[PDB]
Amino acid sequence: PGSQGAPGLQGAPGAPGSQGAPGLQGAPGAPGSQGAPGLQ
Amino acid sequence: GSQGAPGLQGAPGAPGSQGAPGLQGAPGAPGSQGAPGLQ
Amino acid sequence: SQGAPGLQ
Amino acid sequence: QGAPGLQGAPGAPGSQGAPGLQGAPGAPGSQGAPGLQGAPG
Amino acid sequence: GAPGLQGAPGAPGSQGAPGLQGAPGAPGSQGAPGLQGAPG
Amino acid sequence: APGLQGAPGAPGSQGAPGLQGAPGAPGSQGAPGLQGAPG
Repeated sequence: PGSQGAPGLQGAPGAPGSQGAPGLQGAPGAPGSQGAPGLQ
Repeated sequence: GSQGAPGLQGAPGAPGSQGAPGLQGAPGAPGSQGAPGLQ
Repeated sequence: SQGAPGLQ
Repeated sequence: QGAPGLQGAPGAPGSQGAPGLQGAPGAPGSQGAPGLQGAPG
Repeated sequence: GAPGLQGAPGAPGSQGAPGLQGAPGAPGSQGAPGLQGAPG
Repeated sequence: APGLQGAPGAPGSQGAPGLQGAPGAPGSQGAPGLQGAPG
């Protein structure tokens, strides 16, 4: 009589199945072509 | 006969709840190689 | 097996 | 019900979530630049 | 009548996070063959 | 009276992750002339 077999209480996985870890970005924007401003 | 409700719960805690960032730090900068070619 | 298996 | 739990609602195929962000992209081409004054003087 | 059922859960293709989808193809730029030596 | 096997009322659906976009080749474009003009 006490509850008719809750099927996985509709689902177990809580926080598991959420954000896992911060990203590192496609690439921290690659600096342009720097170097020598040859002159003088 | 009964069967209770032992079931583990929490599935809603993982409803595709992605947290991995979408966009941040994308662009860069340093690119003036010789733009100051200055004669 | 009446109300639950000693764990929710 | 006369089938606790019971077959229930099918479906755990897994939506084909969008592929992660692009790989290392780049405007296809070589950043060429013509040189400088040629004949020195 | 038939206490139970769902022995196989409905239709779980994976029940979680199937294989990752086709990663976008990042464009391929090339190096910076910028200013070159100017013998002239 | 069958079993309640499988998953909560049948399976818990989900979403296939996405493969991190295929790389490319970062860089820059230009005309790599050896000299703009002889002096």
